[PDB]
Amino acid sequence: AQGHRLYVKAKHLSFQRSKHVIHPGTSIVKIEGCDSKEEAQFYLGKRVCYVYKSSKAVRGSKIRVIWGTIARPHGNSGAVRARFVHNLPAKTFGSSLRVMLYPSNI
Amino acid sequence: RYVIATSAPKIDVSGVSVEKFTKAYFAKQKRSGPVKKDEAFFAENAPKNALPAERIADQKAVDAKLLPAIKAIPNMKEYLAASFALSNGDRPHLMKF
Amino acid sequence: IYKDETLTIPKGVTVDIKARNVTVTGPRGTLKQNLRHVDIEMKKQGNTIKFIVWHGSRKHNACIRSVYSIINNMIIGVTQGFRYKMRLVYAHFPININLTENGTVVEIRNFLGERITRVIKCLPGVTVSIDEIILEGNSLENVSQSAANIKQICNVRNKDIRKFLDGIYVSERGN
Amino acid sequence: FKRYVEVGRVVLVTKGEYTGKLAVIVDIVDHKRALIDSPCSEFPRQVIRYGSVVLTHIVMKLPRGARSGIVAKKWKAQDVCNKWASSAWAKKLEAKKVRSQLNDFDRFAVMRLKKQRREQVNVAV
Amino acid sequence: SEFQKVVVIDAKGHLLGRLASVVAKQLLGGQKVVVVRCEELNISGHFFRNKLKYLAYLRKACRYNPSRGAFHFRAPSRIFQKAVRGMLPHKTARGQAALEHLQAVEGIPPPFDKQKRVVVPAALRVLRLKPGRKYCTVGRLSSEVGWKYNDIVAKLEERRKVKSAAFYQAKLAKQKKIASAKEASPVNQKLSQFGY
Amino acid sequence: GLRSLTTVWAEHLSEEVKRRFYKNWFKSKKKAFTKYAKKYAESTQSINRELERIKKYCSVVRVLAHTQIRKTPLAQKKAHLMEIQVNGGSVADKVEWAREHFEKTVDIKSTFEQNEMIDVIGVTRGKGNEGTTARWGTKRLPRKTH
Amino acid sequence: ALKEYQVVGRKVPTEHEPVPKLFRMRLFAPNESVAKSRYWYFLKMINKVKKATGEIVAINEISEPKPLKAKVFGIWIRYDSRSGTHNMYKEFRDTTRVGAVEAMYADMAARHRARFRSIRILKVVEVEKKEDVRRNYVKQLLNPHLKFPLPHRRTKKVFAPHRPSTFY
RNA sequence: UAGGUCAGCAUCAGUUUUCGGGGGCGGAAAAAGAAUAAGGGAAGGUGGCUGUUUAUAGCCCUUGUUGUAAUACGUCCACUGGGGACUGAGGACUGCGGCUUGCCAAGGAUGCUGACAUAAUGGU
RNA sequence: UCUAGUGGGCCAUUUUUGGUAAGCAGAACUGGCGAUGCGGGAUGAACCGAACGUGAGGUUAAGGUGCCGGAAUGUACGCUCAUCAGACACCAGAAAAGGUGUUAGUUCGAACUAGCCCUGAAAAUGGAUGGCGCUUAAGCGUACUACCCAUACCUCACCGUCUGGGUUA
RNA sequence: CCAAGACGUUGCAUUCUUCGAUGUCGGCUCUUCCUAUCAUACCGAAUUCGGUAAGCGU
RNA sequence: UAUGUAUAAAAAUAGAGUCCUGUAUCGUAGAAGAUGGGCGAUGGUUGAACGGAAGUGUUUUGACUUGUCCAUGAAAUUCCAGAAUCCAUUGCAUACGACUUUAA
Repeated sequence: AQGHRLYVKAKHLSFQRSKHVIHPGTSIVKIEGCDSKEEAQFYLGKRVCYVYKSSKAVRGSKIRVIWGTIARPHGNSGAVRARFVHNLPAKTFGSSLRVMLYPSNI
Repeated sequence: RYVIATSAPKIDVSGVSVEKFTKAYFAKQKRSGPVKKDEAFFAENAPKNALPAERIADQKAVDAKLLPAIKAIPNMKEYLAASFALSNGDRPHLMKF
Repeated sequence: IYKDETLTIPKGVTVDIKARNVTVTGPRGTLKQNLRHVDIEMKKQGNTIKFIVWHGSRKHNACIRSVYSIINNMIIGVTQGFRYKMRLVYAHFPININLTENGTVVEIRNFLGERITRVIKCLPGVTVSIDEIILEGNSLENVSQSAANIKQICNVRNKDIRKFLDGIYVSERGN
Repeated sequence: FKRYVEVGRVVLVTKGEYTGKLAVIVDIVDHKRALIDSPCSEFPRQVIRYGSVVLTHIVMKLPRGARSGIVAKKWKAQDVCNKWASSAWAKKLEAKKVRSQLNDFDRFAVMRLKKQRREQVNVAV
Repeated sequence: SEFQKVVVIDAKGHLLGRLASVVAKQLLGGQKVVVVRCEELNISGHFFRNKLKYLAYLRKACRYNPSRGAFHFRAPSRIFQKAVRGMLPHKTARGQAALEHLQAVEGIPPPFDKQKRVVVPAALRVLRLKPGRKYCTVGRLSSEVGWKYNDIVAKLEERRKVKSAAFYQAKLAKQKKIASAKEASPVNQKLSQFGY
Repeated sequence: GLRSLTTVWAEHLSEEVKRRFYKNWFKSKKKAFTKYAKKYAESTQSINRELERIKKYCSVVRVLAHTQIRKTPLAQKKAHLMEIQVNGGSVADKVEWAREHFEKTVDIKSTFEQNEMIDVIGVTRGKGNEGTTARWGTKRLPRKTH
Repeated sequence: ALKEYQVVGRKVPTEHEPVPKLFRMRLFAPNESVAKSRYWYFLKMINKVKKATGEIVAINEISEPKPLKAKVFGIWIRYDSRSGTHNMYKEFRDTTRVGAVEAMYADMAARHRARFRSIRILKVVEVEKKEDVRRNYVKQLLNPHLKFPLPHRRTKKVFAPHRPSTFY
C-alpha cells in the first residue's frame, strides 16, 4: 500500500501575525523534514493543498480541496508562507496540508 | 514542470524519428459550442474506438525501437515498470533523483 | 586543569567501584557505599586508587581529599572495623542498660531517677555489648551515629550542667 | 576516560565548513580552543574550538607546535589514513556518505537486492 | 521534523518545564501526545525549594467556598498537565481542544507498555543541567504533598520491568538468529558498494 | 485507588435480599439472579474461574452480607445489604472463607468479644430546617431587635 | 569584531608651532571611525589637542604577525567603576592581540560589569618567558603534559528514539 | 473569426527577495604559510646521562630564493548563472533608443493550451 | 477685510522656588496630551517608535524570538544557588554596615578594593518577572550573526483635494 | 551600624475621586486574616532574657 | 483524520552492552496493482495457553508468491484539477420536591 503519496506532509501552524494582529491572507506552513530556510528554498513555489471532506457531493465527490502556493520561508526553523486561493479557515490550525512536488525544478 | 529528471542512465532514442510529434499531432478537436457530455459520449472515444491505427503503428514502432536499449541496460525494464512513491522518512529536498 | 590524589589499596579482597558505588569487601566484612554524590574519578589500577579532579574550583577540589578519607575509612572498616567504648557516669541513681536483639536495641532506665525508659535502635551493622558499653561494627559512620544517638538519648534537660554531670560519654574510639 | 584532549590526538571536525574532516591537535591554546592541522591540502592550519570537533580514539606521537610539514610526515609515518578507516565508526560514516549520494536508480536496485537478501530468512529448526 | 499519529514519551529524567513547553507546542500543532512515567520527572533546584513552591501553591484558595478556589492536584501526571495547561491557551477553544490530545499518566499502563517510547533531548536533565546542581523528582515531591499511590506504582513498575526484560531477551534471541543468517546471504557484499 | 475486579454471588438468595434490588417488588416478576442461579447450577467452572481470579489478582476481599430483617419487629421487608472487609490470612484464605460461608449466617458473638471498643456509624435523627441559633449555636440577639 | 589600528596625528600647523609633533597610538576599535574617535579621546585628555584643531595624519590596520602561534598576552587596563579607582593587570592565552583584547573585554564585563566606555587599555604586551607569567591558570595551561577530558559534550529533530549516550 | 468562468506553462515588463560563479583594484603591493638555502636561539629538554642544545623528535628568531605566491577581508564590474512571490495600470499612430527597410525586452501583457460551461467564480 | 471658537488646562525633559514631605503649590525652555489613532512598555491621556485616504507586495523603527506569541530551546566567554533567587528604561520602589558565600583584583600570611548572591528586610481575602515555568537559564554582563512586524519607509493600483501644463477641433 | 550604651549615623498637609446624596461614633452580633507572641509546645542564655512558632486560647 | 494510522530492554552519564542517536532498521517493483507460463525455494504475507495498572491485546494450532526469467494487457482521462414513575401507603424523612418504607 506504500506505492502512492507523491506529496509531502505539512501542518497549518497559524496566520502571519504580530502579538495582537493577524493577517489571514497568508498562512504559516510547517513542512515535515524542513528545518531551515536553506531547506525551505527547495519548497518555494510548490503547490500546497488543503484537502477536506464534506457531506454534499459537488461534482459527485465527497472531497473538496483548497489550493495554494508556497511563497517564501518564515523564520530560521524551515516554516514557509503560503497564499491560498481562498484563505484557509482559522479552524484548520494543526490540520495537515499536502505539498506536491510540482512545479518541479529538479 | 511536472517531471523529475532522474539520474538513471540515458536511453538511446537517436534511432527513432521524433519530428512527426507536433502540436497539431496531439491537438484535440474543435468544439466552438457549449453543448457537450453524454453517456454515449463517454462510451465513445476510449481506447477501443478512435485511436487511429496510424497512432497505433507509431506507438508500436517507437516501443519496439526502445526495447533494445532498455534490455541492454540491466534492471531498467523493471525500473520503468515500477512506480515512484515516497515512503516514511523520505525528504525530497535531500534525496537526489 | 587536573588535581590528583593517590591511595594504596590494602589487602582487601574486592575494591569494586562499579557505577560509582564502592562495594569494599574485606576479611572483616563487606561494606557498600554510594559515591555518586561527588563527580570524582576513582581509577583502579592494581593496588592503587587515583582520585582525579578536572577543571574544579576550590570547593570542588576540597571534596577530593574528603572522598579519599571516606574511602580510606571504608577500607579500614572492611579490614579491622571500628569499635567505640563509652563509659556511663552516674552520681546517685544507677543507670540500668538492657540489650535486646543481641545488642541491636539499647534500653536505658533510671537515668537521673527518671521513670521513662529510653529505647534506642542502633543502626544496621553495629553491635553493642556490656559501667562501659562497647559498640563494634564495620561502618565507622554508622557506629559513630549510633553512639551519638545514645548520647543524645541520655541527655539532661532544664538542669544546671555544672552540677548535674550525669550522662553517657564516649571514652575511646579505635579499631 | 578514553578521550583526553592532548597534543597529537586525532579529531574529527563536526561543525563548520570543514565538517567531516580529520585533523590532529597540534597545540592546546586553552580550555576552550586548540590549534589543529591536517596533512590534506584542503584543510589549513587553524585554531578551532572544542565544540566543533569530536575526539577520536587514535592518538599519534607529535611534538608540540609542529609545523604542517612535520605534521604531514608524522601522519604518513604513523599511517593515520586507513587507520581511522579500519574502525567501524569510519566505515559507518562512509556508508552514510555513499547512501546519501545514491540516486533514484541506485535506490531501486538496492530495493531489489535487499528484497533478494530478505528472501532467504532461512533459520535452523 | 516528523509527524506521528500518537507520540508516547518516556518522561523519566526529563525537566518539567522543558518537556511541558515541547509538549505544548506539539499539541498546538495538532499532534496527539501521551506522556508516561510522570513520577520520574525532574525539576531543577533542591527539593526543599520545590516543596516550598508547592506549599505556596496550596495557599491559593478562595476566601469564600474554597471549592471554587484553585484545585491543587497532587498526582505527578496532574502536575505535568498543569504546567502544560499554563502553556496552552486553555480558555480558548483552540487551546482547550489541544488539551484532550495530551494524556499524562503515572507509570506505563498496559496500552502503552507495548509501544515505543521516544525521549526529548531538549528536555533531558543530563543534557541541560550542569553536574553537581541539585534537583528533585516530581514523584517524591508528590508523595509529600498528598499523593498516596507512590509505592503501588513502584511495585507495578517493577513487575512491568521484569516482563519487558523477558520480552527483550526473546527479541534479542530472534534478532541474533536473523543476524547470523544475514551474513550467509551473498547479497550482503553485492549491497556493499551501495553503502548498505 | 481500589477497583472492584469482580463479584461472585451465592446460588440461592433469599426474598429479603432480593427485595433490595426492586423499588416495586409486588409488581415485579421477581426475576433477579434467576439466570445467575441457572448458570451456577449448570456450570460451576465459570464461578471457579471467578474465584481464582480474585485469589490471583485482588488484594482486598469483602463479603456481601444482608440482615435478616424479618426477624426484627420492623415493617420494612427489604434486607439491608453491605460489604464487610475480611482481614486476616492470605487472599486465598479470605476467598475460601467467603465461599464456604455463602448462604450461611455469621453471629455477632464470633466477631465482637463483649469488651471491644468499636465505632458506631449511622445517620443522625433529622431535625429538619433550623436557624443559626439552633443549627450553629449563635447567641440570641436582644429582645429589642427589629 | 575588533581590529588593531595604528593612528598617527598632530595638531594643525600654527605660527606658534610651525612644526607640530606627531603622536602615534596603537588602539583597538571595531572600525576606523571609532579608532579615530578614541585616538582623539586620549590625545584630548593628555596633550591639549582637539579634533577641531588637530588632524589624523596616518591610519593603518595592524595584522597579527604570527597568528598561528599560541602566545600569552598581559594587558594593563585602567578600569572605571562605581568608585572609578582601579588599575587591573590580566593575562590571557591567545593567538592574536585582537583576540586577547576581545577576550579581556568580555572577561571584564562578565566579572566586574565593565563596559567598553569604562575600560581603557593601558598596554598590551606579549609574555615570552614562562617564568614571567604570574597567573596560575596561564601557568597551568603552560604545563608541558597538559591533558583534560572534553567538557560539555551536549552530543533539530525533537523526539529522539534512544536515550543519548552523552559519553565517550 | 470573435466572445463566458476558473486554471496551467511560456516569453516579457515593473517591484522585491534568495542562492551561486568569473574578474579588476586596494592593504605591510594583506599578515601568515609551503618548499628550499643560511645565521642565531633557547626550551614547557627530544635522543643521549635530575642534568644538556638536534642527535635515534623538534620548536623559535632573523634573512634570501621559489614570489610578481595564495587565501581572507575591503571594494568595483555599463560581468554572469539560477529559484520564488506580488503586479499587467494604459489602449490606433507619434517619442527616446538598439538592430538591420523592417525587426526589437525601446513611452505599463501578451502568447499557446486545457477543464468547466458549471452555482464554477462572485454576492447575500 | 469680516468673523467664529478660546480666554478652567495637564504631562514629560532640563533649570528651579515655597515646603518635613506629597500623584503638593508656583515659575522658565522645548516637545507632547487636551484634539491622536497605530507598533512596543502585560495593562495606562501625555514613556519609547512612529503620526493615519482605500488596498497589494517588499523592508524596517521601538521592542523582541522556551510556551502562551509571529520570530534561533541561536553562537562565543563568564558570573550566580538564593528555606519562598533573578529577570529590561519611565515603573510601581529601599539604606548604612555586614558574610569562615563565591569569583576576581590591589598592596604589604594579612589588610583591603571590586562584581554576583545572602543578611540587614518588618502585615493583614489567595496571587502575581503578565502567566506557565526557567538553574552549563528561558537569570545577569558583553560581543556576534539569523529572524519576527506598525496605519512608518519603498514600488504599484484606485479615491479625493490642491497645484501646473494643454484643448475652436 | 561605629567605640567612650552616651557621642553620632542608616532604615522601617494636599483637594485627585464623590455635593441629580457612597447613611456619620460606640456597643451588640458574627466571621476571617496578619505577627510586631500574653499564655501553651520545643530548645537556648544568668524565679530573668532570647530563637523557631499564629496550632489553640486570650 | 487518515495515505507505511511499520517499530515495546532497563539503566548510568568521573560510563554502558560495539557506543560517538533513527539520514537507522522493518517493509517496499505488479490496470489503486491485470491475465498466463518456465525454473528455484518449502520460506513469506494473509481468510489452547498467556495478559487485571486502563487486562481492549499478545501467542499458538482457504486465496495470495516480486526468489528468478518470459509472454499478452493499459492509451483518446491524447499538458495541472422488565422494570421505573404517577395514583395509594409509610414517618426512621419532610416548606414543596426529595428521602425511607409497604403495596398484584
